[PDB]
Amino acid sequence: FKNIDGYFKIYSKHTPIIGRDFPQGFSALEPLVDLPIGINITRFQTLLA
Amino acid sequence: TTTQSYTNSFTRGVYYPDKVFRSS
Amino acid sequence: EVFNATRFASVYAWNRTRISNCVADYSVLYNFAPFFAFKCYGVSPTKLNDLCFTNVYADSFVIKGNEVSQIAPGQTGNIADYNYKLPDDFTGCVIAW
Amino acid sequence: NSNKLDSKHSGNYDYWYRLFRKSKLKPFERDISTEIYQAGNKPCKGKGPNCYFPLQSYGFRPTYGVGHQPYRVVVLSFELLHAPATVCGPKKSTNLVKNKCVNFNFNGLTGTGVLTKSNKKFLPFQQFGRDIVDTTDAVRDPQT
Ligand SMILES: *[C@@H]1O[C@H](CO)[C@@H](O)[C@H](O)[C@H]1NC(C)=O
Ligand SMILES: *[C@@H]1O[C@H](CO)[C@@H](O)[C@H](O)[C@H]1NC(C)=O
Ligand SMILES: *[C@@H]1O[C@H](CO)[C@@H](O)[C@H](O)[C@H]1NC(C)=O
Repeated sequence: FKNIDGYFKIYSKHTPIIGRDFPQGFSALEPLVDLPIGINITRFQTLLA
Repeated sequence: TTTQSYTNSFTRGVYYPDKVFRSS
Repeated sequence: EVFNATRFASVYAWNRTRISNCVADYSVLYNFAPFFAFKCYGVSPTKLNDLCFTNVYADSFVIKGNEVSQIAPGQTGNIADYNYKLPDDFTGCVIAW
Repeated sequence: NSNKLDSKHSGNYDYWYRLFRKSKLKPFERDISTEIYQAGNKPCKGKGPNCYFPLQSYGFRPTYGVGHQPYRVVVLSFELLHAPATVCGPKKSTNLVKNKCVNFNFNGLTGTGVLTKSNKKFLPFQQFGRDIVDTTDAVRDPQT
């Protein structure tokens, strides 16, 4: 994520990788959405299930 | 409650800066 | 010298001390007196030491509590229309202690 | 100048503007907040000495000056970059012709050249395309 001059960006790539942990092999990162939010953001939390 | 383990990012986190196709 | 006189002339003699070739040291303006009205309209009361002016006009008055709040742009009363009128486009600060 | 919407008899001070901010404003960042501006030293959760309200009323009361009238200002921010366009003007829809030297004005990108179906791998979000040296090489058809 980043919000330079607004425009929140979400780049994503899904792969059922080996699944041990954060892997080492390189992978590109394709964008999904591009939305010009135009607001102020400073923190980051997350919801659960 | 969650853990705060630290790991090395390795080589990762490179996206497409723009919408412009390229090759070679 | 202008905030520590003994016979500050009242509203009928506005008693202005013109300011030129000075230094705008406003620390005295902060630490001096507990103050009762520190309203600033055209110039910020903290982002003002970075501004350089050609001339500055300071009028020393003696009034009551109601007149202290009465002194303001676009106001009417016994002191805001008959003795000393504050211009609508006035940019500056007021001091009341 | 908007004198017929921001002025009325006996004055009108509905509008507001800020002069007291803890720092300079970064571009296109809104700082709307009624947090009492205490410079001072003390907390000053409320109003009073050296701890004042951050925004004052513009005082747009009828007319008191040609340079003090109620001007309505609106800014239009375009983004002239290589990205899929949304707004245009008048449009002509001349049918695409390939294997011929034509003047093209594809989505605001004007130029002259020859077009042909290619075997590139444009990702659905890719619009303009390029070559080794930073020049428009292959533009995918937005329709077909
Ligand atoms: C005015 O000056 C005298 C001596 O110059 C000083 O004693 C006095 O405290 C001053 N007044 C104020 C209000 O500081
Ligand atoms: C955004 O918020 C941060 C802290 O919350 C602040 O430092 C910054 O000045 C703000 N920027 C804008 C444009 O509001
Ligand atoms: C009309 O626009 C839609 C939007 O993608 C698409 O079907 C095509 O570009 C146009 N239809 C035609 C040219 O028949």
